[PDB]
Amino acid sequence: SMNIYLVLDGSDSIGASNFTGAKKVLVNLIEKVASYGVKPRYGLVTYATYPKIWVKVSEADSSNADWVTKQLNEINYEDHKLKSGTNTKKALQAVYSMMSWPGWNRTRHVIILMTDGLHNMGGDPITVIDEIRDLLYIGKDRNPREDYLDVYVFGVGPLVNQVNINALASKKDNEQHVCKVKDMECLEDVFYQMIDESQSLSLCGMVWEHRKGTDYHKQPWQAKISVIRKGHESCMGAVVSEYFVLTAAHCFTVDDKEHSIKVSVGGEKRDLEIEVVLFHPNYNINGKKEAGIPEFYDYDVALIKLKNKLKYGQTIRPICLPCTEGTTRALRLPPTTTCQQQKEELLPAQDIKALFVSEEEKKLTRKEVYIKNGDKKGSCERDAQYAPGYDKVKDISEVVTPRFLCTGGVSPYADPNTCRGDSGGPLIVHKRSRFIQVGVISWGVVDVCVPAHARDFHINLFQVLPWLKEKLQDEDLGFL
Ligand SMILES: *P(=O)(OC(C)C)OC(C)C
Ligand SMILES: [Mg+2]
Ligand code: NA
Ligand code: NA
Ligand code: NA
Ligand code: NA
Ligand code: NA
Ligand code: NA
Repeated sequence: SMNIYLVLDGSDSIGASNFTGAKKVLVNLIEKVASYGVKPRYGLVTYATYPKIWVKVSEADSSNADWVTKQLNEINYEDHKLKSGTNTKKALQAVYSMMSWPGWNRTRHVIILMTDGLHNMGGDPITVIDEIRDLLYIGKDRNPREDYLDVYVFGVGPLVNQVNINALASKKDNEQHVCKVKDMECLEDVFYQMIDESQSLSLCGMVWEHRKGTDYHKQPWQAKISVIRKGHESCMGAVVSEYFVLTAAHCFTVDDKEHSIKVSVGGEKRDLEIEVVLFHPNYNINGKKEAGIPEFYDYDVALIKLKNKLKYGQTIRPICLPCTEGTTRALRLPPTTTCQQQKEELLPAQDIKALFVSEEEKKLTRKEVYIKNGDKKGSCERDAQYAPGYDKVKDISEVVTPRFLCTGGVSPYADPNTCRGDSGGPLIVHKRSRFIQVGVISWGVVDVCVPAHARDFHINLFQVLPWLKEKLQDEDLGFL
């Protein structure tokens, strides 16, 4: 159990712009905390001469991040009256009241005060902190229970009194509880002191975003694949579970032997050994030559089962898959959500903002593109005609089957195009600070490694769910 008390100074010394800026920090915090699957009870207070309580931890809705965010958004600087005064002592007493009891010992408390440190009214605020610690029985039995309280102070503005701010903040070894708001490094650090990573390792679509993170931290699901032959092939893939990596079928051949295939994840020097490669039963690169289709990429998906079971860390995590319980929670949706609903949410009828990862000279970069899934779709699909060996395809809708997603082009924006090596990589949708794989990079219209018809086609994972559900039925992924 965890309660987070947002206390924001709204007196004269703060000002409209910075008061707004302060809310932003709080809005981002609420958002980042929620993305970790954590649901604390929130307290929202503003203050000047007196405090104004906008949210109390006891309200049922206090634990609904969307609601609390809404409230915080509706707060207007001018809403708080009597700005001539600043009584931080009182503001803290309003927090006290929320903790006051007219399983208490198992609830953690985090106070986040945003002020410039200049209280010109009331007594010394430290008093209330003392009262609070007393109330929570902290620092009594040398069982201290120091872990149950955290007082963070975010100094707002240019004219801050560092002494007072330092005075109220918690004082814990190896930790920082004071941060100037303009300092983003400090604010970033606070977050990781507040939330326990360990509790979110089993979460799909998670990313450690800290500034010190590497390429593997930023793309934890990313898996590089090598095939030694003839020419050596290179492909990307995604970790979907501790035993499986999802990729493109055309990256292999029934002639490639298990041992000639190696997988690399998490920025590790070593390579991994696979047990077997599972191609989608319907994949047949030669099944449409007669219809004028040399290479046929319908159902171009494959699941590589590793010999050894992976362990999730900050450099190795699974990505979320369509229509699973992981995606529902990642999307913060009720347990009654359907596959169809997830689809309407992840893939709406329009230009969908998505991304894919590409290796650019040792470094992994994110390539933002748009999925033409609206009235601009059909147009994107037709461009397939300009593809090598497709100039005589009877009906083009025969190559661009109902399994493909279409990206690339000049509108709505100049999308970048996949390069040789990206095949098999995940086509992702970023929502609620989480990452959802909606496709598998399959093939492109043009080799741009540009023309308005340089398009890229991906396998819509929604169109192969029966297969995924079947092959991953034991990976504890909870498909719907
Ligand atoms: P993929 O790596 O990349 C295309 C989709 C551009 O293609 C095979 C030849 C590896
Ligand atoms: Mg003031
Ligand atoms: Na709401
Ligand atoms: Na003690
Ligand atoms: Na950990
Ligand atoms: Na480490
Ligand atoms: Na669920
Ligand atoms: Na669909």
